[PDB]
Amino acid sequence: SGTILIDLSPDDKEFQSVEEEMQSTVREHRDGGHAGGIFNRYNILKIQKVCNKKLWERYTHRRKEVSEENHNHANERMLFHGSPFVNAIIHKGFDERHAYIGGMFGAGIYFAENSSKSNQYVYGIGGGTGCPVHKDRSCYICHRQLLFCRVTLGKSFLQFSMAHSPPGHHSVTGRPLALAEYVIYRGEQAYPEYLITYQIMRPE
Ligand SMILES: CCOc1ccc(-c2nnc([C@H]3C[C@H](NC(=O)c4ccc5ncccc5n4)C3)n2-c2ccccc2F)nc1
Ligand SMILES: [Zn+2]
Repeated sequence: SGTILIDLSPDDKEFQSVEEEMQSTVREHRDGGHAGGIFNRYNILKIQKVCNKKLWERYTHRRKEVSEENHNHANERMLFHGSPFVNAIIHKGFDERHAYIGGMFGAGIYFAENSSKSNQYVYGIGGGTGCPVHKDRSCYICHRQLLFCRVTLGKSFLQFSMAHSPPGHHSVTGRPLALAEYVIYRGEQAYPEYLITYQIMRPE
């Protein structure tokens, strides 16, 4: 793998920018923290810029194609991604071939504009078994990782609660509190720009 991490200084505005987006986009969930745990804030341990030429070229190339298919606009968004496969993703890239076939929006790659949403998917679907060490979805000890990714949404189909994008579309926007999820069915419509290492913070 030709993938490379840049540790960002916490005084670095680029860090603070992602730091802020992460903290500010937290919300009260339907769950009551059953999936991602109980917290109002994160402990932000490490933000690393992911650098990989093969993956950057794969993305921009697709981004161009999509623009041409969508009135010369990529419809590019910074979105959080949670999943068990973050360590794989930063090396091999996002890969649709590992999508969960029984998602509410079919076999795609789910993003969110709310850190606290993506957080839910970190230890699997609906938080899964929780952390590997304590089997606790609300673990304040075990360090978690999210991705803050450049995502090419293109022309996004609006759905509510499938295998590819609907015809003439590049992404799906859902809203099942209604919060926004986003789905792609092609790994190269997303680049994982920042690797965020963090804990959820116990409130009091
Ligand atoms: C309420 C149900 O809601 C959701 C929300 C999000 C997702 C989701 N979104 N993305 C994923 C992951 C599959 C995709 N995986 C990769 O890009 C990838 C890339 C390289 C890999 N290499 C080795 C092994 C696995 C690898 N996986 C990201 N997943 C995902 C897929 C399978 C299991 C868990 C997941 F979160 N699925 C369902
Ligand atoms: Zn734990």
